[PDB]
Amino acid sequence: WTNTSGSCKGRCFELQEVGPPDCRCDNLCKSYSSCCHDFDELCLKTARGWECTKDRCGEVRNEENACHCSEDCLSRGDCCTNYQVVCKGESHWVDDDCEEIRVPECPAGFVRPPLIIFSVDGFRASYMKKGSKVMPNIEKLRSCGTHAPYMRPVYPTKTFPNLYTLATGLYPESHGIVGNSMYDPVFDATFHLRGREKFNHRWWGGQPLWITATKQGVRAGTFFWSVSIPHERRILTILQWLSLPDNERPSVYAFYSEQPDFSGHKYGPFGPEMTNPLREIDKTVGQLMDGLKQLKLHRCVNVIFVGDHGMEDVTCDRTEFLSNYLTNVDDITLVPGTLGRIRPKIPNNLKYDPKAIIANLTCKKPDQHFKPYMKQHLPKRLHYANNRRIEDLHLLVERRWHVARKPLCFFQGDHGFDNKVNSMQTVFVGYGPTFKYRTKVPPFENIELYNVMCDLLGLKPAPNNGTHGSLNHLLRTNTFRPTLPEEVSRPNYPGIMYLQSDFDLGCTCDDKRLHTKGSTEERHLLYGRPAVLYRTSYDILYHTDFESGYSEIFLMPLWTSYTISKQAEVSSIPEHLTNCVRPDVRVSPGFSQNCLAYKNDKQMSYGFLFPPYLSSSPEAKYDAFLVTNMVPMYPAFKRVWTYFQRVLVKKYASERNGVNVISGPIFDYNYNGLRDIEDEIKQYVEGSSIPVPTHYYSIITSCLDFTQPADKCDGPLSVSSFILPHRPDNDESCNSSEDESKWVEELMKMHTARVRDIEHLTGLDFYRKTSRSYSEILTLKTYLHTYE
Ligand SMILES: *[C@@H]1O[C@H](CO)[C@@H](O[C@@H]2O[C@H](CO)[C@@H](O[C@@H]3O[C@H](CO[C@H]4O[C@H](CO)[C@@H](O)[C@H](O[C@H]5O[C@H](CO)[C@@H](O)[C@H](O)[C@@H]5O[C@H]5O[C@H](CO)[C@@H](O)[C@H](O)[C@@H]5O)[C@@H]4O)[C@@H](O)[C@H](O)[C@@H]3O)[C@H](O)[C@H]2NC(C)=O)[C@H](O)[C@H]1NC(C)=O
Ligand SMILES: CCCCCCCC/C=C/CCCCCCCC(=O)OC[C@@H](O)COP(=O)(O)O
Ligand SMILES: *[C@@H]1O[C@H](CO)[C@@H](O[C@@H]2O[C@H](CO)[C@@H](O)[C@H](O)[C@H]2NC(C)=O)[C@H](O)[C@H]1NC(C)=O
Ligand SMILES: *[C@@H]1O[C@H](CO)[C@@H](O[C@@H]2O[C@H](CO)[C@@H](O)[C@H](O)[C@H]2NC(C)=O)[C@H](O)[C@H]1NC(C)=O
Ligand SMILES: [Ca+2]
Ligand SMILES: [K+]
Ligand code: NA
Ligand SMILES: [Zn+2]
Ligand SMILES: [Zn+2]
Repeated sequence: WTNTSGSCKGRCFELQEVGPPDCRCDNLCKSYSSCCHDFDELCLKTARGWECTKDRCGEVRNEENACHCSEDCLSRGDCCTNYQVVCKGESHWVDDDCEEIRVPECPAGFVRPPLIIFSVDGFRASYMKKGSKVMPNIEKLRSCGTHAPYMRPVYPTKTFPNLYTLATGLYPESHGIVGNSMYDPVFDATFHLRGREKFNHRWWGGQPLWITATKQGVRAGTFFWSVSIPHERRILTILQWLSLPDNERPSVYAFYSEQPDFSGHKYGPFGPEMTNPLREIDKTVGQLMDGLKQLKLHRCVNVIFVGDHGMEDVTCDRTEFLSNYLTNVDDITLVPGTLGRIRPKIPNNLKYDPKAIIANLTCKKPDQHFKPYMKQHLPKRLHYANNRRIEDLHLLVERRWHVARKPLCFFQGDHGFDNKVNSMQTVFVGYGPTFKYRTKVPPFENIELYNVMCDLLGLKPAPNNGTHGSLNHLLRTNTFRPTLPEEVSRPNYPGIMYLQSDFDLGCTCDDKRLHTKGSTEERHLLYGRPAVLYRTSYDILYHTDFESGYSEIFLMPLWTSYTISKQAEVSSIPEHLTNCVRPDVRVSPGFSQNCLAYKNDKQMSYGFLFPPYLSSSPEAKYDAFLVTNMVPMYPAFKRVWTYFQRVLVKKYASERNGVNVISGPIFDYNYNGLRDIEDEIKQYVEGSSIPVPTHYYSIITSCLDFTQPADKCDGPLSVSSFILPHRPDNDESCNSSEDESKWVEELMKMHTARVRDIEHLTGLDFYRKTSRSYSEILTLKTYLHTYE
């Protein structure tokens, strides 16, 4: 119980913690219904609006006004933001020329540049193109500070998961806010964007920026605003807090606007109606900057202007209905719209038949505008599986479409789609002493920002999913010096130690300083050997055409590395070598796979990491058939892999002036995005202990300067990578009955990945020996080739 009888006298938007029975006056009291009786009265004044007029200058201070234009207002810290322009002949901030801020220029008492995070909801990256004609203040921030062309949100591309990701540096599967709405089967409770349950702390994982700041003795302003508090008041409040005594003043502030999201939904992203809300946001930004200038803080504070996600054209006419596919949709609950999550209407309902449901949802219409996935099969780049609040059955919906349960309009826009979709990209601008001046940076992911905000505030970040240092290039100072992880397992270099006669593996090959190092490593291992960051036992193996790190535990390479010149020739597998597998005298029969298992497993076949198709000579091709180059592959997967090995790698070489390729297996049976330990592997080749990868990766590197060959690159690198799911069928690809040239690349693009993703999944550390800085390499590793 809270005693509302109290008063907010001299307490408006106080920063101190106040719990029952005491009544509150902070920006979240209305939301808790615990405001003092005179909160609305004393704290939400509205009299006379938000701007000084000439006729108010040098007025007698009336405490009833929303803001003041009286001569004392500056000391009290509650002038209207335009007071000086209207009353003291100053200029708006926007009208001032841009000037580089080389060091913070802060008033007496300021020890560090405050950080103000200005978040806008549903601000599509492309809105920035509207420029100073529509958004002059924002355009000044963008052009004079540091900007990316866009920032990638997390999936699903909705507000709650993204704002909390910004605050924590975590994927939703880790922070727990996996949707605007979600059901937790252990709580047996439902979280809704609107409603009381969301206020319970049990839902919120990780450690958000305000807690991190607080725990390290840095004071945070509010990161929540009651919907009823108008934007102009949020701005006046932040400015008031910045005018506080040195011993009360916060170091970090957040502003939030629900626009242009609301108008985007109503009118669509390209609607002429979008101009007004964009003008209004820019006006708010100008109030903030005018206010800061008034406080002599405009060259002191760091400002981040940042969106949570974009906005797409979506209308009523583009809705798929599950009732068209399924006989009884009244028995399921669907989280609908721009994504789908399906569970039984009755929790744990035993009659729920997910295999039959998925069957009926799989490639049933030629133009089907969604695709069902068991969550473990979703592209790994989405990182959207390892949480109990994520339903097993998911629908990835096509951009511009909705999925609904059944047919039983006022919107032209929505968002929530796959986070690589162009329309979902959002905005990032940093402006202030700590950011660079007039600098553009490549697009990056919102998970990276928490580390940077910690850097900007002198905080040590809690464990998170950013890669600390990957965004050092945004900053003039306060960069984070990263440190190369130490290798845990050194390799063995096995020489010959066995004779063909030592092997009883069931392999047959109907035909018949070798494997010494130089110069294999300098040709095929361009950026150093991957460091193995876990305890295990493996061998380096050299070959004319490729090098590998062969695991004696998992009985196949952890990685296989090779270079293909632009000029390289593709060759066939000779008829007599079709089924050729050869034992490897370098590796004990006890640490080898046996072809008997393959011969005997009627569902599992095999493939090779280095493709015989790319052998340098008929002689060298024989290396490609070694048992130590072989991996277990379903025939379905082989359709994809052979096309990749025989057509695509060469195509990449030709297009990129040669490529270096590192390929290998990934084991993630528990779908947590991390290297499986032995205990967690659940499938082996029939009758054997050969483990079956859940995915196969390839990392393809070349010279950013394409005029230089990949093997002779003097500068920055270009990288594209994939994590392909290892599945017994191609049900994912609706056109897979056709020739591979019609569907394989489409599948690969969907499963594009960052090198960093592969690192988490393999426990390997790449690019350790290059001519680039460690920070540049971290940037390279977070890169995602999106194909948009
Ligand atoms: C993205 O970055 C994050 C953060 O580093 C990584 O997530 C971490 O993974 C490690 C290794 O698996 C886990 O370590 C285990 O920790 C548990 C105990 O963990 C408890 O205490 C910690 C510290 O206070 C707390 O963070 C944990 O919070 C989890 O559980 C909460 C309560 O249920 C929940 O509110 C919160 O959202 C979070 O849930 C998530 O993680 C759990 C697994 O712990 C998972 O089941 C759930 O679905 C969510 O994904 C928890 O109270 C020990 O018992 C183990 O021995 C081991 O030390 C960390 O717990 C985990 N941290 C967080 C915050 O998620 C990701 O791996 C990384 N992803 C990628 C792809 O790199
Ligand atoms: C480190 C911080 C970076 C993030 C800063 C976050 C500031 C968050 C909050 C500020 C003020 C209080 C309210 C915050 C949540 C507002 C949620 C909401 O208003 O969503 C409305 C709507 O759009 C929801 O649906 P979608 O947009 O369709 O997903
Ligand atoms: C709820 O709030 C009011 C205001 O503080 C409390 O009323 C005061 O109670 C004290 C103690 O009896 C009186 O001496 C004061 O004169 C009261 N203040 C005013 C201005 O009315 C009330 O006690 C609180 N309710 C509780 C404590 O349960
Ligand atoms: C999957 O779709 C089929 C239709 O292709 C549904 O089949 C119907 O099933 C009911 C009883 O289950 C029969 O009376 C109808 O004759 C079937 N329709 C047709 C056109 O054959 C099936 O029910 C669907 N399964 C699920 C789980 O929704
Ligand atoms: Ca795992
Ligand atoms: K077989
Ligand atoms: Na198919
Ligand atoms: Zn939003
Ligand atoms: Zn929205």
